[PDB]
Amino acid sequence: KSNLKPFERDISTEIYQAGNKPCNGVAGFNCYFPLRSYSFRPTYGVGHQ
Amino acid sequence: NCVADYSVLYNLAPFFTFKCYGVSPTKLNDLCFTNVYADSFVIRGDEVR
Repeated sequence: KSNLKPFERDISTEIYQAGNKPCNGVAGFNCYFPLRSYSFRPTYGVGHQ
Repeated sequence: NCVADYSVLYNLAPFFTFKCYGVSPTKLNDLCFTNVYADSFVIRGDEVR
């Protein structure tokens, strides 16, 4: 939602709403899942290791 | 030499596949970047990924 204070920990995975119309768990239009990830295959450069 | 107000450009899309990299999808209005290019075509459904 916004910026967090120094030395803080947050674990909330609630759906994030930007363009109104909350999805309420649908994770579809006008809503994005807060949590993301990426692969860790060894064939990556120094910019992704 | 104009403003691209994407607030209506993403529109009432039934499904907008706005998988974007290098910037958060909402923080482009405040950006004042350089020229943009437009081009489009049509692809069979399966291999959109």
